[PDB]
Amino acid sequence: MQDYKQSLKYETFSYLPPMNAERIRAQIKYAIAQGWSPGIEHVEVKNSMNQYWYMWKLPFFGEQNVDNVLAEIEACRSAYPTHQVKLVAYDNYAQSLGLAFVVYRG
Amino acid sequence: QDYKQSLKYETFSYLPPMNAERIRAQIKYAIAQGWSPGIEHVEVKNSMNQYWYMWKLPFFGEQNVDNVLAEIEACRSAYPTHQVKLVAYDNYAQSLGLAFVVYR
Amino acid sequence: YRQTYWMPEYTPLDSDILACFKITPQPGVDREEAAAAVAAESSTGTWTTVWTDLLTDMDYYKGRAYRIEDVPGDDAAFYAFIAYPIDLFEEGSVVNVFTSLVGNVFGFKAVRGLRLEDVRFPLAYVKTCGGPPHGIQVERDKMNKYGRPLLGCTIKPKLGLSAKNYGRAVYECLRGGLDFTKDDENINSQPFMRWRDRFLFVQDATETAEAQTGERKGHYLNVTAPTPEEMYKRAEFAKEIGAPIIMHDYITGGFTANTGLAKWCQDNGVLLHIHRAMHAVIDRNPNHGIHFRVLTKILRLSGGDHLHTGRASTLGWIDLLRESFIPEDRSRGIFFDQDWGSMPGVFAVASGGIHVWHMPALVNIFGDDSVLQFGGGTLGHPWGNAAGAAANRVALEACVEARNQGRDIEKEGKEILTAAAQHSPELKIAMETWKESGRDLARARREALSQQGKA
Amino acid sequence: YRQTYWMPEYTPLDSDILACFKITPQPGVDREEAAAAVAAESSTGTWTTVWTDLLTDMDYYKGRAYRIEDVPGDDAAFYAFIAYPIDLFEEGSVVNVFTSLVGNVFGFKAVRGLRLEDVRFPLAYVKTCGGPPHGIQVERDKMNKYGRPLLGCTIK
Amino acid sequence: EYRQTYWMPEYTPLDSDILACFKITPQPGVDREEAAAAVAAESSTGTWTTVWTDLLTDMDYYKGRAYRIEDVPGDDAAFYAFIAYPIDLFEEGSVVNVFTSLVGNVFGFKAVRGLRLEDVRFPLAYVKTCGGPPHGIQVERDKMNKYGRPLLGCTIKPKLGLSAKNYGRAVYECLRGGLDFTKDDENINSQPFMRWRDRFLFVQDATETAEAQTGERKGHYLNVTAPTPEEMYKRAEFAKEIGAPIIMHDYITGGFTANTGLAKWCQDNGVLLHIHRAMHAVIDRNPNHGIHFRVLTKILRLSGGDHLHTGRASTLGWIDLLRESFIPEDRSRGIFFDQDWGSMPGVFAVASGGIHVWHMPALVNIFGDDSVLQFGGGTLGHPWGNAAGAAANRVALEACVEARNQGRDIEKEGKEILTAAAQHSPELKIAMETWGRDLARARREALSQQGKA
Amino acid sequence: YRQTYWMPEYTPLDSDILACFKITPQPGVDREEAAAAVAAESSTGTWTTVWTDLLTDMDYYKGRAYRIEDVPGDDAAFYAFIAYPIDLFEEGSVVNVFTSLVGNVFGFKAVRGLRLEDVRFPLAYVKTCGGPPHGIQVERDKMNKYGRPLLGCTIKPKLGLSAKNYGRAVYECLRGGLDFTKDDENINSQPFMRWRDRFLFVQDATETAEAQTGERKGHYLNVTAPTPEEMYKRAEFAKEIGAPIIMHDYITGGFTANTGLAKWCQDNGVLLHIHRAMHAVIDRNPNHGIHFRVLTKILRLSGGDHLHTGASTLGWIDLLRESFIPEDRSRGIFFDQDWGSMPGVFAVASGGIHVWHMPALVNIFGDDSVLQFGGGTLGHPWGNAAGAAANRVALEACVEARNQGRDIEKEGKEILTAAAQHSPELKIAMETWGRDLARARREALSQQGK
Repeated sequence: MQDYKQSLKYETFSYLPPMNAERIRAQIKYAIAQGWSPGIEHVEVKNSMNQYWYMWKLPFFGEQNVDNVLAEIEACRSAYPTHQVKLVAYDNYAQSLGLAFVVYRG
Repeated sequence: QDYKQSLKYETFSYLPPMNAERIRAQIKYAIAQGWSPGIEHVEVKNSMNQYWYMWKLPFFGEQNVDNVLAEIEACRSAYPTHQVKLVAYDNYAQSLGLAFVVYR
Repeated sequence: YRQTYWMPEYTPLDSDILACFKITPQPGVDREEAAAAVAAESSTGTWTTVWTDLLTDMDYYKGRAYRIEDVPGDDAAFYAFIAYPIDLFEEGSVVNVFTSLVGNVFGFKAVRGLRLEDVRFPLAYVKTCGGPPHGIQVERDKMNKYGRPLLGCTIKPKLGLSAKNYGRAVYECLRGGLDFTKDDENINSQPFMRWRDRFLFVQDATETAEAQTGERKGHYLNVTAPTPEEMYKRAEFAKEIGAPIIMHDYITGGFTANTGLAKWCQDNGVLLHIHRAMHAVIDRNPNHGIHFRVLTKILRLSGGDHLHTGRASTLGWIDLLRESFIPEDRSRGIFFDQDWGSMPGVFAVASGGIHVWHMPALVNIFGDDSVLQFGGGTLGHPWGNAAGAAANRVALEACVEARNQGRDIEKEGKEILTAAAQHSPELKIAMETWKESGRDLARARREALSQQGKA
Repeated sequence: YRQTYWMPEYTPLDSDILACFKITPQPGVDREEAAAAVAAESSTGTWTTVWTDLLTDMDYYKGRAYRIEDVPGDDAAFYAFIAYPIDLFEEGSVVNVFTSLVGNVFGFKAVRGLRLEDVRFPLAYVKTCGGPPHGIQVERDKMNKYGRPLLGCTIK
Repeated sequence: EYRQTYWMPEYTPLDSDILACFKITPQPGVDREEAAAAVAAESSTGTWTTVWTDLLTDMDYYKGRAYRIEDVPGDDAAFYAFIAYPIDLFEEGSVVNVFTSLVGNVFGFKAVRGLRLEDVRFPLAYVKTCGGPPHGIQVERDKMNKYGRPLLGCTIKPKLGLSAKNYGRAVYECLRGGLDFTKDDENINSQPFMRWRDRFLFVQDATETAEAQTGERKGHYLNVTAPTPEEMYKRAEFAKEIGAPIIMHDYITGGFTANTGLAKWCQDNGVLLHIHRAMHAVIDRNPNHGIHFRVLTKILRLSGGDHLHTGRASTLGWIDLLRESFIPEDRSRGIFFDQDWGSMPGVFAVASGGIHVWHMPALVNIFGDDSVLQFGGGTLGHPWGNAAGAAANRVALEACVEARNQGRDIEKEGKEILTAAAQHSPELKIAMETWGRDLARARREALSQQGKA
Repeated sequence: YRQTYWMPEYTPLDSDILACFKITPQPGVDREEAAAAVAAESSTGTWTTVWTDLLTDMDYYKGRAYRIEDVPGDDAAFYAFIAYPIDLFEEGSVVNVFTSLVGNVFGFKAVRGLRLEDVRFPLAYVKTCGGPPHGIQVERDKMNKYGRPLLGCTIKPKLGLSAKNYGRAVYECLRGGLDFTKDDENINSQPFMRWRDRFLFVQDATETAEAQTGERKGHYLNVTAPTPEEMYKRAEFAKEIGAPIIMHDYITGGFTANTGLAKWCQDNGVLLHIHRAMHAVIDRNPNHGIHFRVLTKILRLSGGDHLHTGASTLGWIDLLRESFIPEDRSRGIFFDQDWGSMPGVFAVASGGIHVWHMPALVNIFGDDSVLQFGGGTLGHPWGNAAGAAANRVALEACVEARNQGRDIEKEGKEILTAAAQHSPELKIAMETWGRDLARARREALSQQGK
C-alpha cells in the first residue's frame, strides 16, 4: 500500500500535472472552437475559494487568436506573480462558464 | 503543590508516554477482544477533530502485533509533526474498544 | 366508445396535453375503438351516459384520440395519440396530471397490455410548475464547479454503519477528490444510524474534507421520511447545519412530498438530488407500464437538481432532462416536441457498477453536465477511499483534457488512461484492479425563433 | 451471491420482515443463486465486498433467502422466501420498508421477471405504525350505522 | 373470589405479553393460588365482581392472569406469582401507563402482608413503541470522543449556599484537572442563592475554559428538574442555547411523564441526558414491600436517559439490564425473565457515593469501560485543590485501565498498580495518603445463522 | 454528625420547613446521632467538610435536628423533628421540597427504617405555590351543587370497552342521579379505546344526561399521558368539547406534570380530579416510607380539586380541606399546618362501598366530599340508572336525617328503610348487598391578632 498525500486543489485539471504552453494552448482553442469567450482572473492564494477573483481586463469577446490570449495570461501573471491565475471561458447561451482552470497556482 | 496545566489527549494521556513494550500490550489486548486495530494522524492544532487522516486502512483479521507496531512507526516517519493515534474498532458495538494517542 | 372519443380530424392545440400510449389490443377489437376507449378511460371513464353529463359541455371536457400509428416491428401493438385540454388538470400538479393519465386505464380489461410512452407538456402548463429548485447552471455557480462532469460516491454498506463510521467513509472519499458523497436510497433513519447523528457527522466530514482540499464538498443527505413533517424537519436540519445538498426518493416518497420539497429547496437555497428508486417496477416491462422518459419529465416539473438516469432511448431522456427544447425523434423514443422554455435543466446522474475503465465512454456519452457516481468503484480501491477517489478524479480529468484536445477518447481509451497513470500511482493501481447535439439543436432553434419568430 | 445470501437452514425470527418473490429466472441461472441475488439486491446490493463492510456485522445486516418453492402450474418460475431483520428499517415508515424491498431489485437484469407477492409484517413492526385513523368499528359508531353494508355514489 | 377467573396455571405467555413477578407474602389464612389471582386481578381488571358491563366485553382476553407459582428460596412466608398481561391492556410508548397499571392499585390489597414487584418482562413489540435513550452509550461516546475507559465525574459540594459564580469556580477547577464531567446535585434546581439561569451561564463558562485548557471534551450535568413541564423545558432549551452538551433530570421525583418528554426533547436536540434516581430508596429498599430497583432500571431505559446511577449479585444483574442488548434469565442475580431490548441502545451505569482512589481497581473491574465513576468528596477533598484531586483520580483510573488491558488482576493487585503509578504523579501519591456482554453477542451470532431454531 | 446537626436549643422559625421523621435505628446507635444524621443526609448530604464548604455560610444552609421524642410503643423507634430554612428550596416547587426531604436519606444504612410522618409547610412557602385550581367552594359554585356530598361512579370494566359502549355506561349512570362518572386510573389511550374517541362519546353521554335531569354533570376524563405534550393536548381537547372536569394520576404521572396541569386548569376553568395511584407502594409500611398525609399536603400545594382519601384518616382529611389544622398527635398530626387563603380540596371516598355504607360515609366525611361507587352503582340488578337513583336517594335521606338531628350511623337501617318506601330502586338495592377549629382560630385572630 501507498499513503495518500493530502494537499489543496484548484478544480478542473488540478489533479493533473501543471500545463505547459502546449497544453494551455489546446484548452484555449477548444474554448474558441466551442464559441465561448476566453477570460482571465487572478486572486491571492488564501482567497482562491472566493466567488469573485480579480478580473484581468475584460473577457476576450470574438477572440480567435490563441496567442493573444496566451500573452494576456503572461501579462497577468507578470503583473501579479504571487497570485493564482485562472482561465475561464464564458458561454453566453447557458449563462455559465464552458470551462475554467487554474493556469498558475501561485 | 500547585497544579500545572497542559493539553491532554484522552485515554492514557495522564500516564507516562508509552515505550514499545506498553504500546504492544494495548495492541495485543485489542486483538484479544477481536477488535480491528487502526492508525490515524493529524496536525497537533487539530487533535480535537472528529476525523483524523486515516493511515492506510484498518487491519482486519490482524493477529500480528508486530506488524501494527511497524505501521505506527511507518506513519510517524511520514508525519513527524502529527499526533499518531491507535484505535481499535468494535464491529459488534459499532464503537471503538480503545483509542489513545501513541505519539504526541 | 368510438363515436365520441375517436376524432381523427382533430388537430391538437398547443395548450393541449398529449399522450402516446402503446396499446396491445385483445384479439377481437379494432384499433379505432381501442384508442377511443383509452382516451375515454383516461379522462371521462364513462360506462353509461347520464343526465349530469348534459349539464356540462361534453365536447370540451374529454380526452380524444386523434391519431394511430403502427409500432415498427410489432404488428400486434399500435401507438394511440391522445389530446387532453389544459383545463382538465389542476395547474402546477404533476400529481393531478399523473393521476388523470394513468390512474384508471391500465386496468382496462379490453386491452392485453398498455404502455404510456411519452407525454407532451405544453409550455402554458410548464409555466405553472415550480421546476428544478436551481438547475444545472445555478448549481454550478453555487458550487463554483466548471468544465468537467461532477463525481460522487455512494457509501456502502447501506446497513450497519454507525453515524461516525459512516462519516469516516464520507471524509476519506471527499478528501481524495470527489465532489459528492451520497446516502443510499434506503438510508432514512434506522436504529443503527439515527438521521440527526448521521447529518451531524456527515457535515463534520464535509467541512473537514472541504478545508483540506479547497474545493466545495457536498453529501446528499436523504430526507425521505414517513411523513411530510418528518421530511421537512430533516431538510431544515441540513440547512441549519450548513449542508449544501439533500436527497429525496421521489417515487417511493411520492410526488406530493417531492413537489413540496423542491419548493422548499428553492426557498432555502438547498440543492436537491433525486433518486429514482422503484422505477423498474413501473418502467421495465416494454408492454405494460410507464416509460422512464415520462417519469423524467414528471421529475423536472416536480423539481430536482440531479436525477439518476442510469441506448437510443437513454440519450433521449437525458436531452429531455437537460435541454431547453427537444425535437420529436422516433429513433430515440421521443414522440412529441417538448418545449421547456426557461425552465432550467437537471444534472443527469450515472451510477451502477462503474469504475475507471468506464470513464472514457461516460465522459463521451454524458458530457459535462452530468454526475458520475461510483459505488464500489471508489470504495473497492486496495488503498482506501481517498486513493480510490483520486484515481477516479484523475481518470475523469484526463478524459476531459483528451476530449478538449480533439481526441476520440472512447477509441483511444486505454491510451489516455495509461498516459495518466504515469503521474498518478493511485490511478495506475486502480487500472490493474478492475478489468477491461441535443444542446446544439436547442441553441439552433432559440436563435432561429429569436430572429424570425414564428419560423 | 449464493454463498453469503442463501441460508436454507435459517428459520425466520418472529421479528423478521418476510417477503415472497415470484422469480422468473433467465435460462442459464440456478434457483439457489437467483434467490440469493434477490435477497442481496433488496438489502445490501453489494457488487464488490469492500473494507467498510468489515467495519460492520455482516451476518446480521443482510436479507437472506431461506426457502424456495415451485409455482404450481409454472415450471419456469419459482417462489423465493426472504427474511429481513427488523433493524434494517426505520420504525413506522412504510416508505422505508417499501423502498428497501422494491427500490432496487426489479431492475436486476439476471432475472426475466420479478413479482413481489406477499410481505409478512411482524407484530413488533405493526406496533410502530399509526394504522387506520379510526377503523371499521369506530367509524360505524361515529356514523351511527350498523347491520348493513354502507352505500355510496361517485359523482360524474 | 378471584381464583377461578385469574388463576390459569395452564396458560403459557404469548411473546407479546408483559410479564411481572411479584413476591407475595400472604396473610396467614390465604392460599397461594388465590393470592396470585387477586394480585393479577387488582393490577388489571380490578375486581372479582361480574357486573353487566363486563358481559359487553371479552372478559377472557382483557385480564391479567396468574400462570405460575414458585417458592422463594429460604422464605416459607413468601412465594412468587408470575402474571401475564396482553399487550393491548396498555397505552403504547407509555411507561406511565404500564407503571400505573402494574403498581397503582394492588399494593393496598389487605389480604396480603407484603407485595414486592421483582421484575417486569417487556416484550420486543412494546419496547419498539418507546423512545428509549436519546443517544445511548456508543452514540454518546462518538459525540464526546471518548473510548477505552470509564468516564469520570464529580458532584459539586456543598449542595447548598454557593452562588452561581462560586459554583462555576469549583466546576472549572475539577474539569481542568482531567475529569470528564461535573454534576448538579439532585436538590440543585433554582433556589434563592443560585438561580438556575445564572448557574447555567457560569458552569458553561467554566466548561469552555477547562475544555480550552485541556483539549478534551467537557460537560456538566445541568439539572433541569423543575416545578412544571414549562420550566423544565425552558431550562433545557437554555442549556442548548449556550452550548452545554449534557443536562440532568430527577426522573422519579420530577415524574415519568416529564422524563419521557425530556428524553424526547433531548433526542430531538442532541443533548445528552444524565438521570438521577432520587427517592428510589423510598421504593426499593424494603425487600418485602415495594418495587425492586431493577424494575425502576428498565422503566428508565424505556423512558429515556443516557446515564443512570446504578449504585452484589443483583447489582450487576440490573447493570446488564441497563447496558446490554439481551439479558437471559438468571435467578442467582434476580433476573426472572429474559429481557430482549433489540436495537434500543444501552445506558451508562453511573457509580457514586463515598468512593475515592482506593476503590478504582474494584470499580473498573466491576463496571468495565461503559460506566461513569462519580466522585464526591473523593475529588473535592484533595489537599492540593480540586484540580489535583481530579488529576489524581484520572491518573488512577487510567493506570487501572492500562493495567487491566495488560492482563493484570486489578483487584487482587490493587495496591501495587496504584503505587507504581503514584511514582509518576505527585497528585495521586498524596491522594493515596489522605484516604454479560459476551452472552448478548453470542446470542446475536447464533440467531444470525440459525434464526428461530 | 451530632456535632454540627443536632441543635437541641434551636427553636424553629415560622418560615422554616419542618419534618418529623420516625427513625428505627440499629441497636447500638444513640438517638441524637441518628437524628443529626437524618437532618444532614436530607439537607447537605454529608458529615465531612471540604474546602468549598468554607466559601459558604455553613451555619445557615443546613437542616437542624432540634427535638427528639418517644414513640408510644416501638421502643426501638423515636420521632426526630428537623428544621430546614425556607431558602434551601426553590419557591413554587413541591418537586424540589419533596426531592430534598426524601431524595436521599431513605437509603441511609444506619437506620433499620425511616418513615416521614409529617411536614410543616410555612405560610410563607404555601403562598408561593399555585394550590388547587379552584377548590371546594369555587367548584360548588361552578357546578351549582350545595348541601350534600357529591356522588360518583368509576366505570368498569377498566378494560375492553369501546368509546361508545363506555359512553353508554356513563350516560346511564349520570341520568340516574350521580353527579360524576370517572375514568379509571389505568384508562389513558389504549388500543380498544383511543382517548379522542372516548372524550367525544363521554361528553355526548354527559350532555344527554344533563339535559334529561336538569342537573350539571361531570366525568373525570383521564389525561395522564406519556409526555407533558400529550397530557396538555388531552386536557385541551376536553376544554374544546365543553367537558367541565378532567383527571390526573399525580404520583405516577408525576409532580412536575401535575403541578403544570393544575396551573393550566386554573388558567382554563377546568376542574381537576386527582387519583393517588401507587400511594400504597410508598405510604403503607409503617416503618419505611412516606405517610399519606405528607402526600396529601404535597397535592394541595401542587394542585387538585378532588383527592382520593381512602383517626389518621380524619386527620389528613382536615389537612386537605380546612384553612388551619392544629397539631393533634392522636391523629398523627405533628405540627400546626396553616394554609391561609389557599382553598381546600374535596375529599374523595372510594373502594367497595354501597348503600349500607351511606349513613356512615355522610357521617364521617361530611358534606364537602365525593363518594365514588364502583360496583355499588353498576351492580344494581335493574341497571346503571336504577343503581344511581338508589345511591342518590340513600345519600339524600341520610343527609335529611343528619339535618333533622338524628344519629345517622345508629339510626342507619331505620333512615334507609323509611326512604325505600318511596323508592323501589333503593329498597331492592338494600336487598342485594375540623372546620369549627379553623374558624374559631380565624375569629380569635381577627379580634386581637396574637
